Amino acid sequence: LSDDFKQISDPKGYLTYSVKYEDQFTKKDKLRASEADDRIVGPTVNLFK
Amino acid sequence: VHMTINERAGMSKLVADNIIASVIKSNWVVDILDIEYTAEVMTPSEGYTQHVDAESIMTAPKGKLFHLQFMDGLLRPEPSAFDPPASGEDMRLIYPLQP
Amino acid sequence: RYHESVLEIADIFDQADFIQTSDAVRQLRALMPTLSTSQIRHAIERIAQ
Amino acid sequence: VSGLLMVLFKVMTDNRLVIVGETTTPMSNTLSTVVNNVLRTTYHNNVGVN
Amino acid sequence: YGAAVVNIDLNRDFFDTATGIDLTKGIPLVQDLLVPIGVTAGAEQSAEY
Repeated sequence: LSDDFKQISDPKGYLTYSVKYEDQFTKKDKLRASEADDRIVGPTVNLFK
Repeated sequence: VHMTINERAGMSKLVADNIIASVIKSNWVVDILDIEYTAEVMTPSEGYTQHVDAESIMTAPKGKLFHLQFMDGLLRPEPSAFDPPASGEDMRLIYPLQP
Repeated sequence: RYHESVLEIADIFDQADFIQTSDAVRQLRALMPTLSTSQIRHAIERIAQ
Repeated sequence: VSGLLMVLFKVMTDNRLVIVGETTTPMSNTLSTVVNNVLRTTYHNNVGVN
Repeated sequence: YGAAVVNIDLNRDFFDTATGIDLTKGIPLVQDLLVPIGVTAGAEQSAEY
């Protein structure tokens, strides 16, 4: 009787971190831990590298 | 220092290489409790078919089974009386923690 | 000051008919990763397979 | 000002309704304890950032 | 004469690969029983024990 809701799967928030790095001290290479711990921790350690 | 490492995860390559260098240079004794492995006891004549860098012992996934090898040198016959003297010193790093 | 340890049900019940196991199975279960119900289904489907 | 309005509006109309997405359920022994204390069994593959 | 070591292993001829049990590492291992869900298990997992 109504199409009241969209049905997204992996919702986007209203806010996000944005990060400026200092190029001189940053390493371009992606950080690599154990595969599982990277599946969880990984997007974070790469953002606050 | 008898250093004990319960969980390798998150350890830097620099820190690890430095711990190893401390084992060699400062005679550190570094137990690493997180390693699960399956030992194979070799006889002296079959040598060590499968090798292991210190780097891999430090940086292997927490869940994976390592496969170490360990010699039983009980059946190694004595050197001939006139074999040239060995100035070099054979050295070792990895040992089991349990029988 | 306590000592934790297993106690087989056989050591308390004199009624042997309702005793099918021992310390062994608990000791085995200690080795097992904690299992989401979905993993339990995967295991059963595998043993079936 | 208009910015805020359409932010507010876009919030006033977020009729999104979450449904479980792809979700890994890691074997517990493969995770470092600092992660294991945090995990509740399963997480979305799109972990995001914290 | 000259046998350096005499171990007692599980009989691989009995605990066959028809049961899915490898024994080459000296312990039983099974490919896909206790496994992560939503990803590939990964090689040489200890859970296989």
